[PDB]
Amino acid sequence: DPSLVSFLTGLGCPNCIEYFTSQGLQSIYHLQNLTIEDLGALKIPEQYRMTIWRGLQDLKQ
Amino acid sequence: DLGKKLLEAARAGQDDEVRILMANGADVNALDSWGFTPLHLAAFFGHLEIVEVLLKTGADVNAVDNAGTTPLHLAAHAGHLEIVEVLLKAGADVNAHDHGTVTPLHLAAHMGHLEIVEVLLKHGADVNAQDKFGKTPFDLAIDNGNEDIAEVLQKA
Repeated sequence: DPSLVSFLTGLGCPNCIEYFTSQGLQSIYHLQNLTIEDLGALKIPEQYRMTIWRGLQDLKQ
Repeated sequence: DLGKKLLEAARAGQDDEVRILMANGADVNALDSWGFTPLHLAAFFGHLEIVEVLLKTGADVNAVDNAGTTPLHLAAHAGHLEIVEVLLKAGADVNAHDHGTVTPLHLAAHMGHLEIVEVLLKHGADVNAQDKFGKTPFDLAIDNGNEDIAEVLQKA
């Protein structure tokens, strides 16, 4: 889904997209409720992990 | 409403409905909840005839979504060479960058799109552009073992 491509582009880690799509997570909706623990389980390098997590929290209300 | 149905038609490749909905009063630059325009969606999903119809009808070639991504970003990522060429001819910003400071060339490099990498280079794409994590198009072509692109990116 372009929302996931665009999200990761906006954050600076387009190279992180395969960590999500390899688990069949295709859209920003599919990420919205992942935990810090979940992002580690996906084997996202710590370089990028918390940047992605904060980005997901910024989308919530 | 008209704008939502136009975004849906552009995504889905429904070229008649795209033409009809705009004539009926859909804004060519209607937004979805991510800030995508119909042009963003047509560019990502490879619908060249729809890209052309939207540009003719006044689509903003450099529209940014809520994360600062342009149609050229999406077409380059998705490997749609004919769309990338049509957007560049229509004045797409070759080095558009967002917070992440990621350019279309970064995405073409990462996804292994050789011909798009070359076309972007020919329109003055910045080989020196670093993302927020200091990675250049070159860095992402290496990290992904895209050898031909990494090569062409040194070549400039």
